[PDB]
Amino acid sequence: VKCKPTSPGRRHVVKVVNPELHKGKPFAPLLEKNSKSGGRNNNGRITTRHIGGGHKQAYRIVDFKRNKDGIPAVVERLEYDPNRSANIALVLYKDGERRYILAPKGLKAGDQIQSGVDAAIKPGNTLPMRNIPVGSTVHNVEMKPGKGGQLARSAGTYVQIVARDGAYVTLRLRSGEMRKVEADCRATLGEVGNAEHMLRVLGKAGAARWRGVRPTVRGTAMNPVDHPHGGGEGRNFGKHPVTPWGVQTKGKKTRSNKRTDKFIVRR
Amino acid sequence: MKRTFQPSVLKRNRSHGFRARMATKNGRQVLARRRAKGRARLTVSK
RNA sequence: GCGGAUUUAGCUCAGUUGGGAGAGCGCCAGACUGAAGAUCUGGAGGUCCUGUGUUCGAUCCACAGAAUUCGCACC
RNA sequence: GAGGGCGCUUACCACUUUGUGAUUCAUGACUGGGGUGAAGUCGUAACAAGGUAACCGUAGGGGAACCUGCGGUUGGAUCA
RNA sequence: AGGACCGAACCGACUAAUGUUGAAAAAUUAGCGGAUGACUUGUGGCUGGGGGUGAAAGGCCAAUCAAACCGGGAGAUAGCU
RNA sequence: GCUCGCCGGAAGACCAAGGGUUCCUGUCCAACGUUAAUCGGGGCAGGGUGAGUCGACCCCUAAGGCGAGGCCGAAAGGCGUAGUCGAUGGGAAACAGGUUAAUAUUCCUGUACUUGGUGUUACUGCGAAGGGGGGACGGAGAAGGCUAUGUUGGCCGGGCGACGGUUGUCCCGGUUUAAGCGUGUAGGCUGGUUUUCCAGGCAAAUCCGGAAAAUCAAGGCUGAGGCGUGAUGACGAGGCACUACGGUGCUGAAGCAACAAAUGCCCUGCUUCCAGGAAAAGCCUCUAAGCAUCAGGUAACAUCAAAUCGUACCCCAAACCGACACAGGUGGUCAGGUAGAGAAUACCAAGGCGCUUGAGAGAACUCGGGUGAAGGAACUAGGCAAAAUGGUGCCGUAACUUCGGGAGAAGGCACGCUGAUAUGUAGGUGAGGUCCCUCGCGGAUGGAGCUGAAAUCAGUCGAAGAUACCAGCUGGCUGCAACUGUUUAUUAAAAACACAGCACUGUGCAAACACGAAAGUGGACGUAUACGGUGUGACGCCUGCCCGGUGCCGGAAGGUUAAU
RNA sequence: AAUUCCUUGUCGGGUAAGUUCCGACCUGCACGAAUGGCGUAAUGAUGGCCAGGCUGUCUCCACCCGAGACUCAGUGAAAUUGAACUCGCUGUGAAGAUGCAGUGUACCCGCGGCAAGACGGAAAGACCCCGUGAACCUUUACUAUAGCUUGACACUGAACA
RNA sequence: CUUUAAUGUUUGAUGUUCUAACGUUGACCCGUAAUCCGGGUUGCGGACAGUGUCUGGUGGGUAGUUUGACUGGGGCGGUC
Repeated sequence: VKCKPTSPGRRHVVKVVNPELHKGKPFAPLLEKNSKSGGRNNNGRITTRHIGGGHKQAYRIVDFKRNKDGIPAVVERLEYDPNRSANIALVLYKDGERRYILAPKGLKAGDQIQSGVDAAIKPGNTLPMRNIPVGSTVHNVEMKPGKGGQLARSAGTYVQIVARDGAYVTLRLRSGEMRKVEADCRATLGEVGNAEHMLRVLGKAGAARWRGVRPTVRGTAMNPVDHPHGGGEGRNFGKHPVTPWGVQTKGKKTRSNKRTDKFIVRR
Repeated sequence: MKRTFQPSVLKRNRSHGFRARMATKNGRQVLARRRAKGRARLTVSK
């Protein structure tokens, strides 16, 4: 958060330094194309996801796939997403259609947003990687070939193309540089939108986490009726694991469909 | 705390309901032992 | 009280079939140093608790006593 | 009729304190800094290669006696 | 702007004071805040037994539940006067 | 009568928890009112609560019931598409007068309207199961007007008003203007009108999204209400009788403008901040088929249908509940009043109505306190109790930097009632009179009628004036949870600790978890910077160090010796 | 600090008196790196005595409007039970004299004082064991079922190297 | 007749892969103004999955029990 435009916190004349002082990206109304998520954990019956607090979920931005590549478009405005920290834009497709696309740091003018098979190369709707050049930035990447993108945010997550890797089977990311997903999956570009919303804490608490969920706060500590410890007296002080399932290192997988992970350096 | 006895209609559908006292077999023996064999009445149908 | 340990070389304690009394180390000489230590080869250093018994031979065990010492017995 | 004597009005203003701080004395109740080096002891890297150096800002192991690894300007022996 | 400092009935729960031989398994009088939300607030259908939601309590949960308001096992075991 | 009370966030209003018809009166005492007992919904004889518009069918649904065929299933039963239920989401949709004990959007009495058949004239190309406008929100607000309603007097009814005073400058009483039509104003939204074409919109498309020209700028959709229309429509001071003494019978004044604020109207205006305020519809139009000299719809006015209830007592709360008209709870609802920071408090007019145990007596029997000579906590587990101190402003105040804050620190103080500037200052207000203009809900000049600080010079009455109800110990110390706290209602009232960052950890992904027997519903409309482990202990530094044992697991050089 | 192993350790300054208003030579068992440590923001649902207030907090409350309760009228129910005409240290011990008599000799009644006097009441005493014993929570004892976990035969084939 | 080779003729296994199993919780096509859901071109990994017991500790995540007696009442120290 050395970056710009940064919005740095306040001089201490109120209890709050954070939250994020980003003028110029909330907006109203919730435009015509919108939806919501509903009830509480409600799994049928005795829910395993602890603490809940499930009021105000509430609404989400509706556009998944975004597979309209070839038809050119332009940038109307950009917003924010309280479900992902995501920098999303509202995009008018010159054919006659309005849509919501995931964006980098300030992509406006309203620029030249287009894709198409070898025909184009710009920051472009969704776009196949075996038809464009090699960099750090890629973004959308169908989590497998036609299913849907992997990353619904521009939170910072660089996936990194390799050129000709074992015949198109590419990328280089964080926890498994042997994804071997073929370059027949779709890009868009690129991974830093608002790092400012995530790289720094918004509050201790904040609206982000107490108006419609409760996070986690305990497991081990108090009332021995749930976890493997213990007697009383404030004491704790034993061996008490996360049983029957584990904690501090072991792994969990052995067999799956696709299963592509191979070498695994871990640590 | 807000103790206790009160009358109402809409709360009868999971507990106090005459068609459910025939729908459930658990109610159905009671219903006959209380009037059809039990020499009696209920009539409180309102 | 009972049951254990301990009284084996200046230091630290190893060791006992139950027949020899030990080395890490300190001294002594030997020479290398004017000297001394290191390091060095040689040599030495003993209340092996006392008493009685078993025994071929008791430092050792068994038994009686003495004494340091510890855990528990006490509330 | 007029003041000044008074008798009201009120202040400059002595006492007085809401306060708490300058700085000067001994009563200096866990100490550690810079040395003489009346025999100090453990150690001993540097003033020639102080007999398989390392000076300089110094960051670090932590008996430092600061080892030790760059960058020089030869106040460090040559035919390395 | 800020779960601001200091504000009403919509909040609970500090010691007392006339609460114990009850107005009462809980609430009180001159007093007193958290001041817009780590608020509580109400029609009803999803938590129906050894429970099931966790500001995480052995307190709850009919008011006294470490399994009770069930009566069908069962007029049980019975070292029991 | 006569003097005063309780509820004062009223037991004012209409009615929703269904308990149900036990209100008025005509008359009454067990089956009851821990007193009388006339009253208490007691309890008895009558009767009753008039709804096309109130709200719920409807067309309608977010959550959630059920559900074809089914994946399944011991017998049970589980989960679900199309459908179909479905409000506490939405849409059209009662007012001034009068009249019965009541009970009243009803009743009457007129105004005149909403859904759908029908008729006589008139106009016109219509349509859907599909398209698009939005149909739709959340509260703090900001800004202008309307004045609700009050006080005043011109003006009108009464008269000079029982003590002392009062006969034109007093002192009382009404102070109403209904409709729907008519038009448009306050802020606001939007430059007007045609023509030609697409990489678009479930097949289409006069409607929507994007494009490409033409011709013009003054164009379009209302809105509280002022204002007015109605209305020789009435209400009513009073006048004259009659009575079943309730009233109704006959008749009747007056009838203007100012001044100041809403709890409400405009404002799904317009602003400001983000947890991110839910769908079928009315509102407004596009076509598909198929009609197609046919049919449909919109309009003047003529009519009929207006689809079983409920409407009675009753509430910020005695026929609910508590169960003794119970010091539990606890409402959407008209907001009654002046000075008030206030739903902070002794005072109110009313509506029910003063609430069916009170006479005398005046030992000690602490449900208590006050002013004490002395002294000032010399008491003690509890300066406990009784407080007191509680404004703007100032004659001016200390440690401490997180330079906010520690600062209504602290200290003590003029305070009543009024001359004079000022037959009220200033400031707020804008009648008329006079002029202009675009023609009309228009502006310029101007000072009528209300109102009301804040001080300066001067007074002097105190034992007392913020003469009264609201409402505070400077401290200064110990251990810094560092965010207010209300979070373990049940010993503690926090001296509990819920923050929240992160190295590491479980998932390269049909992800971790499986609750339900078949779910893939949390997480997901989502990627290892998403969500979870175990925690973290403001902030900011700082985590030195040291691997014996013992964990955490990983592995294979290699033996203990297995289902294979 | 809940180590103060040793004892209320101190030097003694301040002080009607320092078992401390602290006013820096320690006597350190069983101190700390996330069960953490050098520290602190303004807030008190504020824990513990310490100034000056105001004083009746001691010892000293003897006066009071006064609730009422004994009194006078309506009404009078049980938290359930030892006959009473129940001697005020009494003595003697199935180790307790309102009843084994040495004494004093208390008229009948206020249920008005009602101060020790059903050891009493609110009730299977909490200290609690004979318990062939309700289950009631744990831990590098004991484990077990559900599970965690991989390798294994069942099952799903050999063509080549 | 073998320590052993080349081949025939009898035959087991592990690597090495392709792949009508299979799973489609991936698309396109498709019954269909369709969230369940029918079925194929295709795409994907792949004999993987699924669990039935056998071997293994791993934890106090159901349930269970309180296993003598000796008591100048208990815990230790002694005995039938």
